[PDB]
Amino acid sequence: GKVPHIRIENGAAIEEIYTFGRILGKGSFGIVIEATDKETETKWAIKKVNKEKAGSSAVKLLEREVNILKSVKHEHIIHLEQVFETPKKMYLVMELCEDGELKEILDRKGHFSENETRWIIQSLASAIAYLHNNDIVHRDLKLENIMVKSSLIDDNNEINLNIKVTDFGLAVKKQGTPIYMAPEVISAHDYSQQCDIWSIGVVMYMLLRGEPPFLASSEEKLFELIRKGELHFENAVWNSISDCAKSVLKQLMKVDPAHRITAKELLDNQWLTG
Amino acid sequence: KVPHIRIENGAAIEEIYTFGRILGKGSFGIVIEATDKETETKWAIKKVNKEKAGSSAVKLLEREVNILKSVKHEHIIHLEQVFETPKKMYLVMELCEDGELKEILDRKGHFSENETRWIIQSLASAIAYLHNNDIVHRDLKLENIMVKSSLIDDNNEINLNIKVTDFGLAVKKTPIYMAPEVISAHDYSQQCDIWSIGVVMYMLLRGEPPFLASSEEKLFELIRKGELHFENAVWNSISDCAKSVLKQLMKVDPAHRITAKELLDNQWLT
Ligand SMILES: CN(C)[C@@H]1CCN(C(=O)c2ccc3[nH]nc(C#Cc4ccccc4-c4ccccc4)c3c2)C1
Ligand SMILES: CN(C)[C@@H]1CCN(C(=O)c2ccc3[nH]nc(C#Cc4ccccc4-c4ccccc4)c3c2)C1
Repeated sequence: GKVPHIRIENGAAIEEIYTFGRILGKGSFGIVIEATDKETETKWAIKKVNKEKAGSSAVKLLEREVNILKSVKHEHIIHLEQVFETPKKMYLVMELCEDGELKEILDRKGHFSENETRWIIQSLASAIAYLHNNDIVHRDLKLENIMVKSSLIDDNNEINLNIKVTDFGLAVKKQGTPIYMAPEVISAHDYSQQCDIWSIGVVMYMLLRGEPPFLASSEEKLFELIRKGELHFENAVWNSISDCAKSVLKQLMKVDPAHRITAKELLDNQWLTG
Repeated sequence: KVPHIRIENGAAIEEIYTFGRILGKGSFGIVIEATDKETETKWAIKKVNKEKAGSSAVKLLEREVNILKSVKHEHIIHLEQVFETPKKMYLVMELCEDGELKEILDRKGHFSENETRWIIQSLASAIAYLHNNDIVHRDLKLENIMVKSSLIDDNNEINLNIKVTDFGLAVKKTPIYMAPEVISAHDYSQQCDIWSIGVVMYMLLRGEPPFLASSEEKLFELIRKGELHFENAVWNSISDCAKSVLKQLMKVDPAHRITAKELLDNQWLT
Protein backbone atom coordinates (compact mmCIF):
# COMPACT_ATOMS: atom_id res chain seq x y z
CA GLY A 1 0.00 0.00 0.00
CA LYS A 2 1.35 3.37 1.12
CA VAL A 3 3.93 4.33 3.73
CA PRO A 4 2.61 5.38 7.17
CA HIS A 5 3.62 8.90 8.23
CA ILE A 6 3.26 8.64 12.02
CA ARG A 7 3.45 11.93 13.93
CA ILE A 8 4.83 11.53 17.46
CA GLU A 9 6.17 13.90 20.10
CA ASN A 10 9.62 12.62 21.15
CA GLY A 11 12.22 9.91 20.60
CA ALA A 12 10.76 7.58 23.23
CA ALA A 13 7.59 7.11 21.16
CA ILE A 14 9.58 5.59 18.30
CA GLU A 15 11.87 3.84 20.80
CA GLU A 16 8.80 1.90 21.99
CA ILE A 17 8.78 0.16 18.59
CA TYR A 18 12.49 -0.09 17.75
CA THR A 19 15.66 -0.78 19.68
CA PHE A 20 18.22 1.79 18.54
CA GLY A 21 21.64 0.39 17.75
CA ARG A 22 25.02 1.48 16.47
CA ILE A 23 25.64 4.43 14.15
CA LEU A 24 26.33 3.49 10.53
CA GLY A 25 26.95 6.87 8.88
CA LYS A 26 27.10 10.58 9.56
CA GLY A 27 27.24 13.72 7.46
CA SER A 28 25.25 16.74 6.39
CA PHE A 29 22.31 14.36 5.79
CA GLY A 30 21.95 13.63 9.50
CA ILE A 31 22.90 10.25 11.00
CA VAL A 32 21.85 6.69 10.13
CA ILE A 33 21.59 4.13 12.94
CA GLU A 34 20.82 0.44 12.96
CA ALA A 35 17.48 -0.42 14.53
CA THR A 36 15.63 -3.61 15.44
CA ASP A 37 11.86 -4.01 15.45
CA LYS A 38 10.92 -5.14 18.95
CA GLU A 39 7.82 -6.87 17.59
CA THR A 40 9.31 -8.70 14.59
CA GLU A 41 13.06 -8.62 15.45
CA THR A 42 13.72 -7.42 11.89
CA LYS A 43 16.82 -5.28 11.30
CA TRP A 44 16.28 -1.82 9.81
CA ALA A 45 18.14 1.42 9.13
CA ILE A 46 16.78 4.66 10.63
CA LYS A 47 17.86 7.99 9.14
CA LYS A 48 17.51 10.71 11.77
CA VAL A 49 17.43 14.30 10.48
CA ASN A 50 17.27 17.10 13.05
CA LYS A 51 14.79 19.63 11.64
CA GLU A 52 16.14 22.38 13.92
CA LYS A 53 19.79 22.01 12.91
CA ALA A 54 19.01 22.40 9.20
CA GLY A 55 16.95 25.43 8.16
CA SER A 56 13.89 25.56 5.91
CA SER A 57 16.12 24.99 2.87
CA ALA A 58 17.35 21.50 3.78
CA VAL A 59 13.94 20.67 5.25
CA LYS A 60 12.11 21.45 1.99
CA LEU A 61 14.69 19.25 0.26
CA LEU A 62 14.00 16.45 2.76
CA GLU A 63 10.25 16.75 2.16
CA ARG A 64 10.58 16.08 -1.57
CA GLU A 65 12.96 13.18 -0.91
CA VAL A 66 10.38 11.63 1.41
CA ASN A 67 7.58 12.31 -1.10
CA ILE A 68 9.55 10.50 -3.81
CA LEU A 69 10.47 7.54 -1.59
CA LYS A 70 6.80 7.21 -0.64
CA SER A 71 5.67 6.79 -4.26
CA VAL A 72 8.48 4.57 -5.61
CA LYS A 73 8.49 0.80 -5.37
CA HIS A 74 11.31 -1.22 -6.94
CA GLU A 75 13.50 -4.19 -6.02
CA HIS A 76 16.65 -2.06 -6.34
CA ILE A 77 15.30 1.23 -4.98
CA ILE A 78 15.58 1.49 -1.20
CA HIS A 79 12.36 0.58 0.62
CA LEU A 80 10.83 3.19 2.91
CA GLU A 81 8.99 1.26 5.62
CA GLN A 82 7.60 4.10 7.75
CA VAL A 83 8.18 7.76 8.56
CA PHE A 84 8.04 9.12 12.11
CA GLU A 85 8.02 12.86 12.82
CA THR A 86 8.61 14.58 16.14
CA PRO A 87 8.46 18.39 16.33
CA LYS A 88 12.28 18.46 16.42
CA LYS A 89 13.47 15.40 14.46
CA MET A 90 12.28 13.32 11.52
CA TYR A 91 12.85 9.55 11.33
CA LEU A 92 13.02 7.49 8.12
CA VAL A 93 12.77 3.73 8.70
CA MET A 94 14.31 1.94 5.71
CA GLU A 95 15.49 -1.52 4.76
CA LEU A 96 18.99 -2.25 6.05
CA CYS A 97 21.90 -2.61 3.62
CA GLU A 98 24.39 -4.32 5.93
CA ASP A 99 27.16 -4.48 3.32
CA GLY A 100 27.47 -0.70 3.07
CA GLU A 101 28.16 1.53 0.09
CA LEU A 102 29.47 0.28 -3.24
CA LYS A 103 32.30 2.83 -3.14
CA GLU A 104 33.78 1.17 -0.05
CA ILE A 105 33.57 -2.29 -1.66
CA LEU A 106 35.27 -1.15 -4.88
CA ASP A 107 38.13 0.46 -2.95
CA ARG A 108 38.76 -2.77 -1.01
CA LYS A 109 38.35 -5.11 -4.00
CA GLY A 110 40.15 -3.09 -6.69
CA HIS A 111 37.87 -3.79 -9.64
CA PHE A 112 35.07 -6.15 -10.66
CA SER A 113 34.70 -8.83 -13.31
CA GLU A 114 32.66 -8.19 -16.44
CA ASN A 115 29.86 -10.47 -15.23
CA GLU A 116 29.82 -8.82 -11.80
CA THR A 117 29.65 -5.38 -13.42
CA ARG A 118 26.98 -6.79 -15.76
CA TRP A 119 24.75 -7.73 -12.81
CA ILE A 120 25.17 -4.37 -11.06
CA ILE A 121 24.55 -2.32 -14.21
CA GLN A 122 21.45 -4.41 -14.98
CA SER A 123 20.03 -3.58 -11.55
CA LEU A 124 20.90 0.09 -12.09
CA ALA A 125 19.38 -0.02 -15.58
CA SER A 126 16.12 -1.49 -14.27
CA ALA A 127 15.81 1.03 -11.43
CA ILE A 128 16.71 4.04 -13.58
CA ALA A 129 14.26 2.90 -16.27
CA TYR A 130 11.59 2.62 -13.57
CA LEU A 131 12.26 6.17 -12.37
CA HIS A 132 12.31 7.66 -15.88
CA ASN A 133 9.04 5.91 -16.80
CA ASN A 134 7.51 7.63 -13.75
CA ASP A 135 8.92 11.05 -14.78
CA ILE A 136 11.51 10.89 -11.97
CA VAL A 137 15.17 11.84 -12.49
CA HIS A 138 17.68 10.97 -9.77
CA ARG A 139 20.27 13.66 -10.74
CA ASP A 140 22.87 12.36 -8.25
CA LEU A 141 23.60 8.70 -9.03
CA LYS A 142 27.05 7.66 -7.79
CA LEU A 143 28.85 4.80 -6.05
CA GLU A 144 28.44 6.53 -2.68
CA ASN A 145 24.65 6.12 -3.13
CA ILE A 146 24.52 2.53 -4.38
CA MET A 147 23.96 0.47 -1.23
CA VAL A 148 24.55 -3.29 -1.08
CA LYS A 149 22.07 -5.37 0.93
CA SER A 150 23.56 -8.85 0.43
CA SER A 151 26.34 -10.72 -1.36
CA LEU A 152 26.62 -14.05 -3.18
CA ILE A 153 29.65 -15.85 -4.59
CA ASP A 154 28.31 -18.36 -7.08
CA ASP A 155 30.02 -21.45 -8.52
CA ASN A 156 32.05 -19.31 -10.95
CA ASN A 157 33.65 -17.53 -7.95
CA GLU A 158 31.86 -14.38 -9.13
CA ILE A 159 30.16 -12.01 -6.70
CA ASN A 160 26.45 -11.15 -7.00
CA LEU A 161 25.56 -7.80 -5.43
CA ASN A 162 21.97 -6.99 -4.45
CA ILE A 163 22.19 -3.22 -4.82
CA LYS A 164 19.86 -0.49 -3.56
CA VAL A 165 19.64 3.05 -4.94
CA THR A 166 19.42 5.74 -2.26
CA ASP A 167 19.71 9.53 -1.78
CA PHE A 168 16.72 11.12 -3.55
CA GLY A 169 17.23 14.58 -2.03
CA LEU A 170 18.30 15.99 -5.40
CA ALA A 171 15.66 14.13 -7.44
CA VAL A 172 13.07 15.94 -9.57
CA LYS A 173 9.86 14.97 -11.34
CA LYS A 174 9.49 16.02 -14.97
CA GLN A 175 6.51 17.84 -16.47
CA GLY A 176 7.84 30.77 -21.96
CA THR A 177 6.85 31.32 -25.59
CA PRO A 178 8.14 28.52 -27.85
CA ILE A 179 9.05 30.73 -30.83
CA TYR A 180 11.64 32.52 -28.65
CA MET A 181 13.16 29.42 -27.02
CA ALA A 182 16.85 28.63 -27.56
CA PRO A 183 18.14 25.20 -28.68
CA GLU A 184 20.00 24.46 -25.43
CA VAL A 185 16.80 25.13 -23.47
CA ILE A 186 14.93 22.62 -25.63
CA SER A 187 17.74 20.11 -25.10
CA ALA A 188 17.79 20.65 -21.33
CA HIS A 189 14.01 20.27 -21.09
CA ASP A 190 13.79 17.28 -23.45
CA TYR A 191 16.92 15.57 -22.05
CA SER A 192 16.57 16.32 -18.36
CA GLN A 193 16.80 12.59 -17.57
CA GLN A 194 19.97 11.71 -19.52
CA CYS A 195 22.24 12.73 -16.63
CA ASP A 196 21.27 9.49 -14.87
CA ILE A 197 22.44 7.58 -17.95
CA TRP A 198 25.80 9.36 -17.82
CA SER A 199 26.09 8.36 -14.16
CA ILE A 200 25.44 4.72 -15.07
CA GLY A 201 28.19 4.98 -17.67
CA VAL A 202 30.59 6.48 -15.13
CA VAL A 203 29.91 3.82 -12.49
CA MET A 204 30.39 1.07 -15.08
CA TYR A 205 33.83 2.49 -15.89
CA MET A 206 34.81 2.60 -12.22
CA LEU A 207 33.63 -0.98 -11.62
CA LEU A 208 35.69 -2.23 -14.58
CA ARG A 209 38.86 -0.15 -14.14
CA GLY A 210 38.95 0.94 -10.51
CA GLU A 211 39.54 4.64 -11.29
CA PRO A 212 37.16 7.42 -12.35
CA PRO A 213 36.92 7.98 -16.11
CA PHE A 214 38.03 11.62 -15.76
CA LEU A 215 40.43 12.90 -13.10
CA ALA A 216 42.51 16.08 -12.92
CA SER A 217 44.38 18.40 -10.55
CA SER A 218 41.93 21.32 -10.66
CA GLU A 219 38.20 21.47 -10.98
CA GLU A 220 38.30 23.06 -14.46
CA LYS A 221 40.96 20.64 -15.73
CA LEU A 222 38.47 17.97 -14.68
CA PHE A 223 35.51 19.77 -16.31
CA GLU A 224 37.48 20.01 -19.58
CA LEU A 225 38.07 16.25 -19.58
CA ILE A 226 34.31 15.75 -19.22
CA ARG A 227 33.50 18.02 -22.17
CA LYS A 228 36.01 16.20 -24.38
CA GLY A 229 34.58 13.04 -22.80
CA GLU A 230 37.29 10.96 -24.47
CA LEU A 231 36.86 7.41 -23.19
CA HIS A 232 40.46 6.16 -23.14
CA PHE A 233 40.89 2.42 -23.70
CA GLU A 234 44.22 0.83 -24.89
CA ASN A 235 44.84 0.22 -21.18
CA ALA A 236 46.27 -3.09 -20.00
CA VAL A 237 42.94 -4.29 -18.53
CA TRP A 238 40.64 -3.76 -21.53
CA ASN A 239 41.52 -6.67 -23.85
CA SER A 240 40.19 -9.23 -21.38
CA ILE A 241 37.00 -7.13 -21.26
CA SER A 242 34.76 -7.81 -24.25
CA ASP A 243 34.25 -5.37 -27.12
CA CYS A 244 30.51 -5.56 -26.48
CA ALA A 245 31.05 -3.96 -23.07
CA LYS A 246 33.10 -1.14 -24.58
CA SER A 247 30.36 -0.40 -27.11
CA VAL A 248 27.75 0.01 -24.37
CA LEU A 249 30.26 2.18 -22.48
CA LYS A 250 30.59 4.46 -25.51
CA GLN A 251 26.79 4.53 -25.74
CA LEU A 252 26.34 5.44 -22.05
CA MET A 253 28.78 8.39 -22.17
CA LYS A 254 27.97 10.06 -25.47
CA VAL A 255 28.82 13.70 -24.81
CA ASP A 256 25.72 14.82 -26.67
CA PRO A 257 22.63 13.69 -24.73
CA ALA A 258 20.91 13.46 -28.14
CA HIS A 259 22.64 10.17 -28.96
CA ARG A 260 23.23 9.12 -25.36
CA ILE A 261 21.40 5.82 -24.97
CA THR A 262 18.18 5.86 -22.94
CA ALA A 263 17.19 3.72 -19.98
CA LYS A 264 14.71 1.64 -21.98
CA GLU A 265 17.20 1.18 -24.83
CA LEU A 266 19.82 0.16 -22.27
CA LEU A 267 17.61 -2.63 -20.90
CA ASP A 268 17.29 -3.97 -24.46
CA ASN A 269 21.05 -3.95 -25.11
CA GLN A 270 22.65 -7.25 -26.05
CA TRP A 271 25.41 -6.85 -23.46
CA LEU A 272 22.90 -7.05 -20.60
CA THR A 273 21.02 -9.86 -22.41
CA GLY A 274 22.64 -11.97 -25.12
CA LYS B 1 16.72 51.01 -2.84
CA VAL B 2 12.92 50.99 -2.92
CA PRO B 3 11.05 51.05 0.41
CA HIS B 4 8.46 48.30 0.87
CA ILE B 5 5.60 50.26 2.40
CA ARG B 6 2.91 48.16 4.08
CA ILE B 7 -0.49 49.88 4.04
CA GLU B 8 -3.96 48.92 5.24
CA ASN B 9 -6.37 48.86 2.29
CA GLY B 10 -7.15 49.97 -1.24
CA ALA B 11 -8.46 53.34 -0.09
CA ALA B 12 -5.05 54.00 1.51
CA ILE B 13 -3.22 53.75 -1.81
CA GLU B 14 -6.05 55.69 -3.47
CA GLU B 15 -5.09 58.49 -1.07
CA ILE B 16 -1.82 58.73 -3.02
CA TYR B 17 -2.83 57.94 -6.62
CA THR B 18 -5.77 58.64 -8.92
CA PHE B 19 -6.51 55.42 -10.80
CA GLY B 20 -7.15 55.61 -14.54
CA ARG B 21 -7.83 53.29 -17.46
CA ILE B 22 -6.62 49.69 -17.55
CA LEU B 23 -3.70 49.05 -19.90
CA GLY B 24 -3.34 45.28 -19.54
CA LYS B 25 -4.93 42.29 -17.88
CA GLY B 26 -3.92 38.67 -17.42
CA SER B 27 -2.63 36.05 -15.02
CA PHE B 28 0.05 38.57 -13.96
CA GLY B 29 -2.67 40.79 -12.50
CA ILE B 30 -3.82 44.06 -14.05
CA VAL B 31 -1.95 47.22 -15.05
CA ILE B 32 -3.67 50.59 -14.59
CA GLU B 33 -2.71 54.12 -15.46
CA ALA B 34 -2.23 56.17 -12.31
CA THR B 35 -1.43 59.76 -11.37
CA ASP B 36 0.22 60.96 -8.17
CA LYS B 37 -2.21 63.51 -6.71
CA GLU B 38 0.60 65.57 -5.18
CA THR B 39 3.22 65.54 -7.96
CA GLU B 40 0.94 65.24 -11.07
CA THR B 41 3.11 62.38 -12.39
CA LYS B 42 1.56 59.50 -14.31
CA TRP B 43 2.74 55.97 -13.52
CA ALA B 44 1.72 52.40 -14.30
CA ILE B 45 0.57 50.35 -11.30
CA LYS B 46 0.42 46.56 -11.52
CA LYS B 47 -2.28 45.40 -9.10
CA VAL B 48 -1.95 41.76 -8.06
CA ASN B 49 -4.62 40.07 -5.95
CA LYS B 50 -2.64 37.80 -3.63
CA GLU B 51 -5.47 35.25 -3.62
CA LYS B 52 -6.38 35.47 -7.32
CA ALA B 53 -2.84 34.46 -8.28
CA GLY B 54 -1.44 32.23 -5.54
CA SER B 55 1.53 31.42 -3.38
CA SER B 56 3.48 29.95 -6.30
CA ALA B 57 2.69 33.09 -8.32
CA VAL B 58 3.28 35.52 -5.44
CA LYS B 59 6.85 34.31 -4.82
CA LEU B 60 7.49 35.04 -8.50
CA LEU B 61 6.53 38.69 -8.00
CA GLU B 62 8.67 38.85 -4.85
CA ARG B 63 11.83 37.93 -6.76
CA GLU B 64 10.92 40.25 -9.64
CA VAL B 65 10.67 43.11 -7.13
CA ASN B 66 14.00 42.14 -5.56
CA ILE B 67 15.66 42.15 -8.99
CA LEU B 68 14.01 45.39 -10.13
CA LYS B 69 15.23 47.03 -6.90
CA SER B 70 18.92 46.36 -7.60
CA VAL B 71 19.03 47.12 -11.34
CA LYS B 72 19.25 50.64 -12.75
CA HIS B 73 19.48 51.20 -16.50
CA GLU B 74 17.90 53.69 -18.88
CA HIS B 75 16.31 50.82 -20.86
CA ILE B 76 15.27 48.63 -17.90
CA ILE B 77 11.89 49.53 -16.41
CA HIS B 78 12.12 51.69 -13.29
CA LEU B 79 10.35 50.48 -10.14
CA GLU B 80 9.19 53.56 -8.22
CA GLN B 81 7.29 52.10 -5.25
CA VAL B 82 5.93 48.86 -3.84
CA PHE B 83 2.83 49.01 -1.63
CA GLU B 84 1.33 45.99 0.13
CA THR B 85 -2.14 45.69 1.57
CA PRO B 86 -3.06 42.33 3.16
CA LYS B 87 -5.09 41.43 0.03
CA LYS B 88 -3.25 43.08 -2.88
CA MET B 89 0.23 44.15 -3.96
CA TYR B 90 0.90 47.31 -5.96
CA LEU B 91 3.99 47.96 -8.11
CA VAL B 92 4.34 51.61 -9.13
CA MET B 93 6.53 51.71 -12.25
CA GLU B 94 7.41 54.24 -14.92
CA LEU B 95 4.66 54.53 -17.52
CA CYS B 96 5.30 53.40 -21.10
CA GLU B 97 2.43 55.18 -22.85
CA ASP B 98 3.16 53.52 -26.21
CA GLY B 99 2.61 49.96 -25.00
CA GLU B 100 4.27 46.73 -26.05
CA LEU B 101 6.61 46.44 -29.02
CA LYS B 102 4.70 43.42 -30.36
CA GLU B 103 1.60 45.58 -30.90
CA ILE B 104 3.67 48.23 -32.70
CA LEU B 105 5.34 45.67 -34.97
CA ASP B 106 2.07 43.98 -35.97
CA ARG B 107 0.51 47.33 -36.90
CA LYS B 108 3.59 48.59 -38.76
CA GLY B 109 4.52 45.28 -40.40
CA HIS B 110 8.30 45.58 -40.20
CA PHE B 111 10.99 48.12 -39.35
CA SER B 112 13.81 49.77 -41.25
CA GLU B 113 17.40 48.68 -40.64
CA ASN B 114 18.24 51.88 -38.73
CA GLU B 115 15.06 51.60 -36.65
CA THR B 116 15.96 48.01 -35.76
CA ARG B 117 19.54 49.04 -34.94
CA TRP B 118 18.29 51.62 -32.43
CA ILE B 119 16.03 49.03 -30.77
CA ILE B 120 18.69 46.30 -30.71
CA GLN B 121 21.32 48.77 -29.46
CA SER B 122 19.15 49.60 -26.45
CA LEU B 123 18.52 45.88 -25.91
CA ALA B 124 22.24 45.08 -26.21
CA SER B 125 23.11 47.72 -23.60
CA ALA B 126 20.42 46.54 -21.17
CA ILE B 127 21.24 42.84 -21.56
CA ALA B 128 24.97 43.54 -21.21
CA TYR B 129 24.20 45.40 -17.97
CA LEU B 130 22.25 42.42 -16.60
CA HIS B 131 24.85 39.83 -17.62
CA ASN B 132 27.67 41.94 -16.17
CA ASN B 133 25.78 41.75 -12.84
CA ASP B 134 25.12 37.97 -13.19
CA ILE B 135 21.37 38.45 -13.93
CA VAL B 136 19.65 36.52 -16.73
CA HIS B 137 16.23 37.68 -17.96
CA ARG B 138 15.33 34.30 -19.56
CA ASP B 139 12.06 35.57 -21.07
CA LEU B 140 12.97 38.45 -23.40
CA LYS B 141 10.36 38.91 -26.13
CA LEU B 142 8.50 41.58 -28.08
CA GLU B 143 5.62 41.35 -25.59
CA ASN B 144 8.07 42.46 -22.85
CA ILE B 145 9.87 45.34 -24.58
CA MET B 146 7.78 48.35 -23.60
CA VAL B 147 7.91 51.62 -25.53
CA LYS B 148 7.88 54.86 -23.53
CA SER B 149 8.02 57.32 -26.44
CA SER B 150 8.30 57.56 -30.22
CA LEU B 151 10.11 60.09 -32.40
CA ILE B 152 10.08 60.27 -36.20
CA ASP B 153 13.45 61.61 -37.38
CA ASP B 154 14.40 63.54 -40.54
CA ASN B 155 14.49 60.36 -42.67
CA ASN B 156 10.88 59.50 -41.68
CA GLU B 157 12.29 56.76 -39.43
CA ILE B 158 10.94 56.13 -35.94
CA ASN B 159 13.12 56.29 -32.81
CA LEU B 160 11.86 53.97 -30.05
CA ASN B 161 12.80 54.50 -26.39
CA ILE B 162 12.30 50.94 -25.17
CA LYS B 163 12.05 49.51 -21.65
CA VAL B 164 12.57 45.85 -20.72
CA THR B 165 10.00 44.43 -18.31
CA ASP B 166 8.83 41.10 -16.83
CA PHE B 167 11.64 39.80 -14.60
CA GLY B 168 9.51 37.08 -12.97
CA LEU B 169 11.52 34.32 -14.66
CA ALA B 170 14.85 36.08 -14.19
CA VAL B 171 17.66 34.46 -12.20
CA LYS B 172 20.69 35.87 -10.38
CA LYS B 173 23.16 33.17 -11.39
CA THR B 174 30.43 15.03 -6.98
CA PRO B 175 32.25 16.55 -9.97
CA ILE B 176 33.75 13.31 -11.33
CA TYR B 177 30.19 12.09 -11.99
CA MET B 178 28.93 15.26 -13.65
CA ALA B 179 27.56 15.09 -17.19
CA PRO B 180 28.68 17.41 -20.02
CA GLU B 181 25.28 19.04 -20.59
CA VAL B 182 25.17 20.16 -16.95
CA ILE B 183 28.56 21.86 -17.33
CA SER B 184 27.25 23.46 -20.53
CA ALA B 185 24.09 24.64 -18.76
CA HIS B 186 26.00 26.02 -15.76
CA ASP B 187 28.54 27.78 -18.00
CA TYR B 188 26.21 29.07 -20.75
CA SER B 189 22.96 29.85 -18.91
CA GLN B 190 23.05 33.50 -20.04
CA GLN B 191 23.25 32.96 -23.81
CA CYS B 192 19.49 32.37 -24.09
CA ASP B 193 18.98 36.13 -23.70
CA ILE B 194 21.33 36.52 -26.67
CA TRP B 195 19.23 34.09 -28.71
CA SER B 196 16.16 36.15 -27.79
CA ILE B 197 17.82 39.30 -29.13
CA GLY B 198 18.50 37.49 -32.41
CA VAL B 199 14.86 36.43 -32.62
CA VAL B 200 13.65 39.96 -31.81
CA MET B 201 15.93 41.47 -34.46
CA TYR B 202 14.79 38.98 -37.10
CA MET B 203 11.12 39.75 -36.41
CA LEU B 204 11.77 43.51 -36.51
CA LEU B 205 13.50 43.29 -39.90
CA ARG B 206 11.41 40.48 -41.41
CA GLY B 207 8.04 40.76 -39.66
CA GLU B 208 7.81 37.01 -38.94
CA PRO B 209 9.53 34.71 -36.45
CA PRO B 210 12.69 33.06 -37.79
CA PHE B 211 11.34 29.58 -36.97
CA LEU B 212 7.65 28.72 -37.30
CA ALA B 213 5.80 25.45 -37.84
CA SER B 214 2.40 23.79 -37.55
CA SER B 215 3.29 21.76 -34.45
CA GLU B 216 5.56 22.18 -31.43
CA GLU B 217 7.65 19.14 -32.37
CA LYS B 218 8.20 20.51 -35.87
CA LEU B 219 9.03 23.90 -34.33
CA PHE B 220 11.65 22.39 -31.99
CA GLU B 221 13.25 20.53 -34.90
CA LEU B 222 13.62 23.83 -36.76
CA ILE B 223 15.14 25.54 -33.71
CA ARG B 224 17.71 22.83 -32.96
CA LYS B 225 18.77 22.91 -36.62
CA GLY B 226 18.87 26.72 -36.57
CA GLU B 227 18.76 27.46 -40.30
CA LEU B 228 18.49 31.19 -41.06
CA HIS B 229 16.65 31.85 -44.34
CA PHE B 230 17.39 35.30 -45.80
CA GLU B 231 15.46 34.61 -49.01
CA ASN B 232 12.56 37.05 -48.63
CA ALA B 233 12.44 40.27 -50.65
CA VAL B 234 13.17 42.52 -47.65
CA TRP B 235 16.53 40.82 -47.05
CA ASN B 236 17.87 42.15 -50.35
CA SER B 237 17.93 45.68 -48.86
CA ILE B 238 19.42 44.50 -45.54
CA SER B 239 23.18 44.96 -45.24
CA ASP B 240 25.50 41.96 -45.04
CA CYS B 241 26.66 43.20 -41.64
CA ALA B 242 23.13 42.91 -40.24
CA LYS B 243 22.81 39.32 -41.49
CA SER B 244 26.24 38.48 -40.10
CA VAL B 245 25.28 39.65 -36.61
CA LEU B 246 21.99 37.78 -37.00
CA LYS B 247 23.88 34.53 -37.63
CA GLN B 248 26.12 35.30 -34.64
CA LEU B 249 23.21 36.01 -32.27
CA MET B 250 21.50 32.75 -33.27
CA LYS B 251 24.41 30.32 -33.20
CA VAL B 252 22.86 26.99 -32.20
CA ASP B 253 25.73 26.14 -29.86
CA PRO B 254 25.70 28.64 -26.95
CA ALA B 255 29.46 28.07 -26.74
CA HIS B 256 29.88 29.76 -30.13
CA ARG B 257 27.01 32.24 -29.72
CA ILE B 258 28.22 35.84 -29.44
CA THR B 259 28.06 37.48 -26.01
CA ALA B 260 26.41 40.71 -24.90
CA LYS B 261 29.71 42.57 -24.50
CA GLU B 262 30.87 41.28 -27.89
CA LEU B 263 27.50 42.36 -29.32
CA LEU B 264 27.95 45.93 -28.06
CA ASP B 265 31.38 45.94 -29.75
CA ASN B 266 30.07 44.65 -33.09
CA GLN B 267 30.48 46.77 -36.22
CA TRP B 268 26.73 46.90 -36.99
CA LEU B 269 25.90 48.83 -33.82
CA THR B 270 28.97 51.06 -34.28
C1 LIG C 1 25.15 10.93 1.78
N1 LIG C 1 24.99 9.62 1.09
C2 LIG C 1 26.19 9.32 0.35
C3 LIG C 1 24.73 8.53 2.11
C4 LIG C 1 24.71 7.15 1.41
C5 LIG C 1 23.70 6.29 2.30
N2 LIG C 1 22.86 7.16 2.88
C6 LIG C 1 21.61 6.86 3.61
O1 LIG C 1 21.00 7.74 4.04
C7 LIG C 1 21.05 5.40 3.82
C8 LIG C 1 19.68 5.15 3.55
C9 LIG C 1 19.14 3.87 3.73
C10 LIG C 1 19.97 2.81 4.20
N3 LIG C 1 19.72 1.50 4.46
N4 LIG C 1 20.90 0.89 4.89
C11 LIG C 1 21.88 1.80 4.91
C12 LIG C 1 23.35 1.56 5.33
C13 LIG C 1 24.49 1.37 5.65
C14 LIG C 1 25.91 1.11 6.02
C15 LIG C 1 26.26 -0.21 6.37
C16 LIG C 1 27.57 -0.52 6.73
C17 LIG C 1 28.54 0.49 6.74
C18 LIG C 1 28.19 1.81 6.40
C19 LIG C 1 26.89 2.12 6.03
C20 LIG C 1 26.61 3.46 5.70
C21 LIG C 1 27.30 4.07 4.65
C22 LIG C 1 27.03 5.41 4.30
C23 LIG C 1 26.05 6.15 5.03
C24 LIG C 1 25.36 5.55 6.07
C25 LIG C 1 25.62 4.20 6.42
C26 LIG C 1 21.33 3.05 4.47
C27 LIG C 1 21.87 4.34 4.29
C28 LIG C 1 23.46 8.66 2.64
C1 LIG D 1 2.77 39.77 -19.32
N1 LIG D 1 3.74 40.67 -20.00
C2 LIG D 1 3.84 40.31 -21.39
C3 LIG D 1 3.28 42.11 -19.85
C4 LIG D 1 4.22 43.09 -20.59
C5 LIG D 1 4.11 44.44 -19.73
N2 LIG D 1 3.80 44.06 -18.48
C6 LIG D 1 3.83 44.88 -17.24
O1 LIG D 1 3.53 44.38 -16.25
C7 LIG D 1 4.23 46.40 -17.22
C8 LIG D 1 5.18 46.86 -16.28
C9 LIG D 1 5.54 48.21 -16.23
C10 LIG D 1 4.93 49.14 -17.13
N3 LIG D 1 5.09 50.48 -17.30
N4 LIG D 1 4.24 50.90 -18.33
C11 LIG D 1 3.57 49.85 -18.81
C12 LIG D 1 2.53 49.85 -19.95
C13 LIG D 1 1.71 49.85 -20.84
C14 LIG D 1 0.71 49.86 -21.95
C15 LIG D 1 0.47 51.07 -22.62
C16 LIG D 1 -0.46 51.12 -23.66
C17 LIG D 1 -1.15 49.97 -24.02
C18 LIG D 1 -0.91 48.76 -23.35
C19 LIG D 1 0.00 48.69 -22.32
C20 LIG D 1 0.19 47.45 -21.70
C21 LIG D 1 0.51 46.33 -22.48
C22 LIG D 1 0.69 45.06 -21.89
C23 LIG D 1 0.53 44.91 -20.48
C24 LIG D 1 0.21 46.01 -19.69
C25 LIG D 1 0.03 47.28 -20.29
C26 LIG D 1 3.98 48.70 -18.06
C27 LIG D 1 3.62 47.33 -18.11
C28 LIG D 1 3.38 42.48 -18.52
